[PDB]
Amino acid sequence: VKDYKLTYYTPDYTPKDTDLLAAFRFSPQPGVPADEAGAAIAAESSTGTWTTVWTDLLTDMDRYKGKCYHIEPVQGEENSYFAFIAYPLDLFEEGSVTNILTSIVGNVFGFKAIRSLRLEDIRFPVALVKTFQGPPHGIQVERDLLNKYGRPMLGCTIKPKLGLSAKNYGRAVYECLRGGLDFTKDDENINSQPFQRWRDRFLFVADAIHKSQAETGEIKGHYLNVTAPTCEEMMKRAEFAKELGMPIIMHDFLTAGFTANTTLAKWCRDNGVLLHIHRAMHAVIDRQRNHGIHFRVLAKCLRLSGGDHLHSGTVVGKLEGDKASTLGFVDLMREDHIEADRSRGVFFTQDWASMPGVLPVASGGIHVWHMPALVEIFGDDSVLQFGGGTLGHPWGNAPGATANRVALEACVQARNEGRDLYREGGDILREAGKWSPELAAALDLWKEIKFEFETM
Amino acid sequence: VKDYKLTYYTPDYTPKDTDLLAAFRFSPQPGVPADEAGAAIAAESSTGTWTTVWTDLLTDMDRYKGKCYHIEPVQGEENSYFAFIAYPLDLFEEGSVTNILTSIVGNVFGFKAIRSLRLEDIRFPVALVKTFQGPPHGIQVERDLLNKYGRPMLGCTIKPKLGLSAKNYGRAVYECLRGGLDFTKDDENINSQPFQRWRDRFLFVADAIHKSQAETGEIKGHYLNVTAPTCEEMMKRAEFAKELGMPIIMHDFLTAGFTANTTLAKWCRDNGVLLHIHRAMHAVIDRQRNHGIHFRVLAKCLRLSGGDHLHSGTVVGKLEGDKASTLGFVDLMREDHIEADRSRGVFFTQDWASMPGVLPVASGGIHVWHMPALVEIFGDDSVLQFGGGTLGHPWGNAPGATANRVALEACVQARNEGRDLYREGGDILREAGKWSPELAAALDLWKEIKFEF
Amino acid sequence: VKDYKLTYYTPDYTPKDTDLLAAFRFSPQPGVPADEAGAAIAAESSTGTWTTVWTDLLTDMDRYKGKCYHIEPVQGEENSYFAFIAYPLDLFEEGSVTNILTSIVGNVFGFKAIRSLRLEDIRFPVALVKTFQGPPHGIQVERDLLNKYGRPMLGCTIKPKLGLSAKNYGRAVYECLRGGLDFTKDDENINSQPFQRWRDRFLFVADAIHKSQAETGEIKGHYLNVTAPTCEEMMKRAEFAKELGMPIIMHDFLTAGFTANTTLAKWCRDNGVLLHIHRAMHAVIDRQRNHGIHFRVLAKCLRLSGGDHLHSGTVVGKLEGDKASTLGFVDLMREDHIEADRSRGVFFTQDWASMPGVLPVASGGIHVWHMPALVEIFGDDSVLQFGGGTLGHPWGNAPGATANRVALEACVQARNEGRDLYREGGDILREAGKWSPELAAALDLWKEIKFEFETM
Amino acid sequence: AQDLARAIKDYPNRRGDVGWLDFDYNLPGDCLSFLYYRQSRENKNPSDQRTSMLLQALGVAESEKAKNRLNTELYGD
Amino acid sequence: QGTKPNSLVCANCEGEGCVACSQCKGGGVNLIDHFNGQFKAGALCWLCRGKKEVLCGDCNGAGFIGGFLSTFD
Amino acid sequence: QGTKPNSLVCANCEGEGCVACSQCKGGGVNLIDHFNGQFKAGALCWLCRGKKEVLCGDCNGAGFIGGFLSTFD
Amino acid sequence: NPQGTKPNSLVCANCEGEGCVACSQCKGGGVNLIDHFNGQFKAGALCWLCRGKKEVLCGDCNGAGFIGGFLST
Repeated sequence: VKDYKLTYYTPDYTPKDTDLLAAFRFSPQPGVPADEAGAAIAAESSTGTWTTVWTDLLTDMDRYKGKCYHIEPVQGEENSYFAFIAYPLDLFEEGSVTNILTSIVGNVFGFKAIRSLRLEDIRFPVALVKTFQGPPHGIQVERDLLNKYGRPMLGCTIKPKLGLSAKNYGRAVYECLRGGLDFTKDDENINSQPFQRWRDRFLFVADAIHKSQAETGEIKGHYLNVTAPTCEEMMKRAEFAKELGMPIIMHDFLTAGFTANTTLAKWCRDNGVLLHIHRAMHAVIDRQRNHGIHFRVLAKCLRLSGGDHLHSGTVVGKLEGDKASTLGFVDLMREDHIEADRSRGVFFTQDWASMPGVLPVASGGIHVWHMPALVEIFGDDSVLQFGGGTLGHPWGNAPGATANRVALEACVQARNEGRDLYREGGDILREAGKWSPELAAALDLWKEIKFEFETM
Repeated sequence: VKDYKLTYYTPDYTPKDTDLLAAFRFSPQPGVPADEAGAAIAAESSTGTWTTVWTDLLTDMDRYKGKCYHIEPVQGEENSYFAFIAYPLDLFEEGSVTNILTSIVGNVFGFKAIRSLRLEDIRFPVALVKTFQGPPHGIQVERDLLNKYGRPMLGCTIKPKLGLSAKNYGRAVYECLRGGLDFTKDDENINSQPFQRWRDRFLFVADAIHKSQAETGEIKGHYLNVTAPTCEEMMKRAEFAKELGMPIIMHDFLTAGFTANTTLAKWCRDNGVLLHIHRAMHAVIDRQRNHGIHFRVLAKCLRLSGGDHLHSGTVVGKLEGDKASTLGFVDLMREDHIEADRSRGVFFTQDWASMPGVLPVASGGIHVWHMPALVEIFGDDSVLQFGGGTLGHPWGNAPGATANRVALEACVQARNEGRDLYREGGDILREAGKWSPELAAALDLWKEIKFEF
Repeated sequence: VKDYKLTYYTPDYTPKDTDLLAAFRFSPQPGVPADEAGAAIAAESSTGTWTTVWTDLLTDMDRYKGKCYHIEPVQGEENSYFAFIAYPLDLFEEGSVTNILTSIVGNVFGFKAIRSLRLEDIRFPVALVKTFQGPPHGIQVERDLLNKYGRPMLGCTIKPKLGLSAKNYGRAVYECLRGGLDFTKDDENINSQPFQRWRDRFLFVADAIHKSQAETGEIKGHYLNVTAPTCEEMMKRAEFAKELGMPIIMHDFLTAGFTANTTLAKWCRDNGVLLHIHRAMHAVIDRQRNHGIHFRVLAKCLRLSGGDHLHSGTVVGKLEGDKASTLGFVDLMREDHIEADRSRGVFFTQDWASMPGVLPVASGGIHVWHMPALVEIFGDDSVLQFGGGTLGHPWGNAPGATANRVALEACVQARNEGRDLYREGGDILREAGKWSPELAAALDLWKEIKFEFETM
Repeated sequence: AQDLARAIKDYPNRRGDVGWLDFDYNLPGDCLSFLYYRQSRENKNPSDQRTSMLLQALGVAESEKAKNRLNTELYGD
Repeated sequence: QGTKPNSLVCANCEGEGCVACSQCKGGGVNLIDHFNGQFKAGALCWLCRGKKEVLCGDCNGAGFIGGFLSTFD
Repeated sequence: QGTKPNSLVCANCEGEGCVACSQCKGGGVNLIDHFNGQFKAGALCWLCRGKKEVLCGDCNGAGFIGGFLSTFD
Repeated sequence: NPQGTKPNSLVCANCEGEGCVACSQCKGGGVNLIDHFNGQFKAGALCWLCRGKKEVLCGDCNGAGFIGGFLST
């Protein structure tokens, strides 16, 4: 307001347990203080005034106001600060993610006196967590439906091939599923396009699933992509996929939006299919380290809106400056109580009130020599997608699936007996690749990685 | 066959008239050339290979791949180039803009061998423009529906929205609309909070509209916010707003998504309602020059999916270039054929195949002293939203409404005579305010004469 | 207009790639020039004026105007010309064939100063092709659903019987399908008539199909005729036929119209059946060479509206003056880019924008001695209907089917190895009809044809 | 390959045409060149759509009468 | 009607569609005061109200003789 | 506008948002009789009607300079 | 991140963009030098890895022909 401390920057204020906290990282223009910028971010996310000329006639004041209760500098960087501000609970609709987004990040990111702004974390109170539905099924139910205990699950996207006829698509899916994989994923660009409409794809994929599951003895699946132009078309695809008896479907939660994702999650909860979320068009929002919305915020918003699997990206090829952050927000979406730890990026203590967890999917150019690492790092509750590490085996589709299956079971069976997986990954794989030609060929095609000196 | 050829950078290739062109501005990592980075952008956003060991299963490819064909560099900036890319037509499905977004800007932005990447323009062929619905109504149809000719339209946003009961909300709306405004706007973040639910607010707003309509003699309106948490709730709110007899609704197309916006646009066409699109949560994507998606691309995607009005932001105080850019895409929302003029940001020639227009909306707390400038920049095909410029008058809400109304029609009349609006704006405003007390009070309150060179 | 060149006959005009071109063959009354008749045909198909007394108040004209850009004389005939005229794209609704028809051929065919008028071809731009749906399935999907690769498909209409019960109908269908045919077609006069209602026919035909397909091992069908008095009755027949599990249905697209055909094609696309179109009542429009609508225009309009099979008539008994036209039009509905060639009747270059193709059906009094010819004229992407060449075998229904099957496989097997089918048709059939009594009996009564000197 | 086979099979039934006997039958390149040449002749002077097809025809022919005939056509009377 | 060798072109207006007003002869003013008195001499032509043209009766402004659309009769 | 080292705070009102009425100078009474005569001297100030304050024009009462919400311009 | 020859967008060096590469254990006849207990390819004519095709996909780029972001597939 004036030299009077702005009535929005109140450092002596401690927040209630029914307040939504938010942590921005901001960098201001030359010649502007830090406290003024914090109070201005606080006033932009709510009533856009510092004074009381509009917002005071009788009592309409100090109830719908975002106080800013902390400001500190970032270590290492200069002219860059953290601002913690806290919103009441009465500003937000009950059960809507759209409203929370458009109320926090509505029009503050265009403030002129700020050079750049990033939203690093967020804390939902329990009173607000309990008005959303959450994931349709979760982790334990999703593990019980398919009857897969102990090991992580395997999958193989069919991405390089394009323009495939519906029947050859069904054929490749059959060869993969029969060989020993569990899931199989549509390319995310594949919708009903003139060379391959959707109803034919659904038909032939369903036939392949039934054949392979009948002649193998366990439960197989295929993530059918139900992303559509309208609510009607999308619900129609989903109903037809349920009719054929499919266990799981797929969606894109950033190009289609949050309204469509919430609608689909409620349908899936009513009708008993599992939902796999695919994060596409995300680097447009959370790549640069100085502007945008970090991805852990969107992971939380997805755990609230709905979804059972979520892509989180591997950590086999990162340093501990980012491996830490990824492990942090992988714990943020499996557990039930996460304590504040700034080394892993968690800013606030979040309690999830017995809401189920989602399941992380690790994908993208991985092969057999990575299986020792992924097993321990991500743990049993993870899905592993093998794009090229399966379809490129020297002699077919089914042998590649068999090779990956053998490698996975070797690694997990070895971890059960106490053997290390950082010292003894290579020799585990080599000792296993002696009574099976498939794993021998697969080990010979790719190349050992030798993570570091001896560990990590 | 070796890749020293790159088989994707075809500098002599001329693109067809049924190819979708895209123009990226990228800046690559230290040590990487430019043409390799162009070929890599073309391959990332298609089949992600330079070779033919997969796709050439049975002699069938080179028709589902994009190909870079022009990599000029940027003037002034160094280590940053432009790259033009052409995608075939049979990669996208019809009627779906989520598919276009997913297929172009999918994983390309996560490429590791480039520092930064921005998407500046895009060109849809007519073959693809003709399969979308477009705006529900357009410009001509909505001027005929509302019966307002030869001047911009006037709107007011209601600023003390928080903690205001539904009945006092209705009374404020009635006061503003009775004075002489055309539209009132519902704040962006007011949907169904516990202190003010939506049915209880739609009721009183409709009541106020009916009262003022008859007394003023003009067709009045209030944008009612129908953004909901699901497809079901959204449809319920829209059906109720139609049953009451409301002529216009509102939506947020960047938080709710494109699937919900297309669904709402089809409903609005079938049931004769107009649709106003609010652009919340846009600076998250298109503020910084280095990375993101320029806003004219989203304006084009909006004109395709549906929408009748669109927020575009004032242009009175931008310097230059940054101002001539804005004007640029205003012409991509009203005009049907636009020629390539790189000085105004337009990269490709776009022909819209007789699809209707979209109405710009200028917002941002403008006051009466800005009336001349606006009236001659946007022309008469626009809406002018006023924030504090209407609710802050010393006398009330109805006096502020009449002040803005008088100023606007005064400016319009002088412009018809040919008086230069910018040169004589202070003079035009002064003379009108002589026989009207409200305009005189407003002239003084907003001391900003806003000198015009 | 006057000696001024009419503002409609503009020979210096070249059309844009978003214009619908049309080629009329007209013959004018005695004492009327050619240029004026061309400009008058151009003015009748649109705003019916040459001047600007109605169609100019502020701007709204010179856009919705059909310029005529070419006129030439027909070779051979006297007092007979070709007029090429070109319409804009804004005159036509998006997705409607009715509108295109009633805008081009609406009321020009009644012009008085013209002695006769024929519409020989038409060219749809790609921008207009892409607003229609097209055939439900096409050629490749339709071939993959049934699993029939290499050879053309066989069928046998049951034409001369009329007044059969429903059970004897099912019995004959069973005997035909079991013997070795693929499809079987209803007489097109058969609807629900007092001696044979529709639901009984559907029941017994479905039972026959299930029996024969179960005891043979491949996929069989029967074109059930769903032509009805109303939209409700027709949709009801189609739903019941889908319930029984039928692969394919039938319709008449000229007596029922284009609105009903478009509706049925959208239903078939949603529900996954194939559609067979039967051209009845066509000679009423395109028999005389001087008035009417040539059939290639209706073939294009059907490829746009919807349909997978289409009757096109055989060419075994025609000269190269009409065999050329039929081959030309056959290519117009299978391929994806057809270059202008006036010897085969194609006037304009048409590009189909990756829309699927339809499948030509050759029918009407053909027998075994024709199989060498057909197999190499239509190629192997076609269907062959045997009306009497099957049901009249000296000793039954199933032996006739076996005879036709044997002959077809002999001819196609021989064709692949390189043997000619014009020089060596008869001896191929005779050499095949030595280890099978059925083909011997069939070759006996049916006589050899001896196409020409040695070929064609 | 499909278009080549189709052109070879279409060649015999064009017994009477413009410059038919200048393209021989026992060479595939000349059958394809005749197809391109006849398709280009179904046009008017250049318009850049006839010359493209003539240059396509010249790039596949492999006799000498075909070459000097297509040179007579594309370049100078 | 029509000009003969080229039958379609209107013979009365020669394709103009509009023609000079036959009442005021293109002058735009009434030659005589009307019996009714509503229309007076030297003020406005009664038929065309000063525009000095009307549509040609034979073709009703179309410039077409015998067209199925417009003046089919 | 703004005070400079702290750019956001309004320079005309110093954050008050409201300011003394510039017409009556906080007196609440008209200094002079108006030409129209609707407003008379010593009765009520024409602009503020006696309240002795108005909103500051620069910030329109927000106390904010350059805020995206309120006085964005 | 192998780059062929001079720095480029990492056209994978291991194959120089070929994507496929010669298979290691076949010389001339797609023969198998290796003799193994299973014996399927031990005898001679068919190479164990490439089954006689004489090439495999490159291990560094998995056949893509370039690295950078797309080491994958």
